[PDB]
Amino acid sequence: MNTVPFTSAPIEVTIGIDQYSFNVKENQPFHGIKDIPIGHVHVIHFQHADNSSMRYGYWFDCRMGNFYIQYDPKDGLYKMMEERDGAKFENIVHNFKERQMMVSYPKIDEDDTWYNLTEFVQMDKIRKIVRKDENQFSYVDSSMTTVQENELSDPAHSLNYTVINFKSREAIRPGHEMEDFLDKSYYLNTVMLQGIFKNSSNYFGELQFAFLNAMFFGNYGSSLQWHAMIELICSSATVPKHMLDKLDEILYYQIKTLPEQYSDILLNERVWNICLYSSFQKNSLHNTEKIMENKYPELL
Amino acid sequence: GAMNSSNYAELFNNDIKLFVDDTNVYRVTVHKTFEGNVATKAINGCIFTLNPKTGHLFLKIIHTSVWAGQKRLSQLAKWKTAEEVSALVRSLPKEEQPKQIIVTRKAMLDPLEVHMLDFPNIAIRPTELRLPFSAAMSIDKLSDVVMKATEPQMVLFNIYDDWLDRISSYTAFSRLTLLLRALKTNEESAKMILLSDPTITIKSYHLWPSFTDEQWITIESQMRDLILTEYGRKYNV
Repeated sequence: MNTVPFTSAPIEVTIGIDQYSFNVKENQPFHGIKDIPIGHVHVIHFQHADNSSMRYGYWFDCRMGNFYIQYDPKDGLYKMMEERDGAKFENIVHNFKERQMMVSYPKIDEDDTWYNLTEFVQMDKIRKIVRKDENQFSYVDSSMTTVQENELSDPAHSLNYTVINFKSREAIRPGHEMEDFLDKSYYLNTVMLQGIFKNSSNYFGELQFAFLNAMFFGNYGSSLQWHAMIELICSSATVPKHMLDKLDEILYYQIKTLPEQYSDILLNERVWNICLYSSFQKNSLHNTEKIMENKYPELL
Repeated sequence: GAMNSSNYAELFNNDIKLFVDDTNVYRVTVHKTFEGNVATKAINGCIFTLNPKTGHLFLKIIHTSVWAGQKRLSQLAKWKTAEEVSALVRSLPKEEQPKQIIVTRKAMLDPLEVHMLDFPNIAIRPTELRLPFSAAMSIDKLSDVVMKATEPQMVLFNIYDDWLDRISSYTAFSRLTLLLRALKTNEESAKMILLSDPTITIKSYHLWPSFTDEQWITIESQMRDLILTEYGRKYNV
């Protein structure tokens, strides 16, 4: 069970840790988050009370180093940093714990929600989508654009999601125009799975990461990527049986976790109606179709 | 974006463009079977690909053999149209290739865009105009070459005959659209108007009769009268 200490909390802020969130008051004696489960990526995220604009946050994995948060009054945000001195860090955490200045990661023993949302998500893949190689952790915010959004403008601050475009030479073999457009199995299985992702686990990891950036930061380009990766599977007549069964589980937990009040902006009517009711896989996502019909029958 | 009444002069500028109409590609007669079910029998069709500035018509005849053993023919028809338009563009010298292709029906947009991925600088556009190119098979000489075809064939016409010697492209297109709108609304009456006087003939190398400038005004007037009558009936107004 690992710890992310905070130097201080000089500005009033809502702090998220995965699917949980806590309000901290200006200059409240808050010194961090303890009992963070080992074995998963985590995201620690922030929304300032005085500017509900720019949700921002940090993806990290406590197995990769000792990380803490410190407010920067110049750049006006909570920053993640690595402490390289193991003994200084252990001594900081033990003191803050002794003074009970830390909130406990509030996991219910029964509750597999975070595992279910991050099953395929790996820190090493996050660090290739979010390029800042001198840090072991990854910054994301509401405003960062994707490589695909930038093609259609600062490359260093981009989300380098895999570009998916149904009307592209990559998607459409010369001589198989109609076949490849109406059945994307070639594009899914040869170009994306065998070619780029290497396996379905890396594909699911990117899909799950795109969803979590859409949900936690309202990142519009992440939402586009999540829907494109769903639509590429649902629009393929030929998908391995294990991939369809896993996709149904992935999407079920994503729809279950989504705030009820955000379904209007985070869910694309066209993609979901097409995926559940028209596509090749219309009958392959039983769990997802049932939660969508009971939670968001308006969208459909 | 979409071609409409606001950007109509763009048709007659010096940027090569083609209209593509796919409404006569897949043609059927619906009939009863011996068992009293319904079946279709395909007949020969055509892609209507027209340069509105020059009058050059690329009539690609679609022989019924292309449908043999295929499913979802109304869907395939859009993709076959896009395949043949793409083949036509690649067959043209670079300086003759269009800068824009305008499809008369929005369902042609995705099929043509995917077939033309190799031509990213050719714009594929819809139109808000309701163009009467479905009536192309009311032109006797175009109907005759489609129905007689025994294999896939491309036939080149000038749909304006020699009109551009006397009138602008704008006026030639307006005359063509009026003739086709008349033929589409009341084919029998339109064809009566065009041939009633036996002294005015169709040259062997033409589609329409050899009207003088004065006779075209009379004809055009008779076509407008035909269209308004039919309209009063359609709507009871």
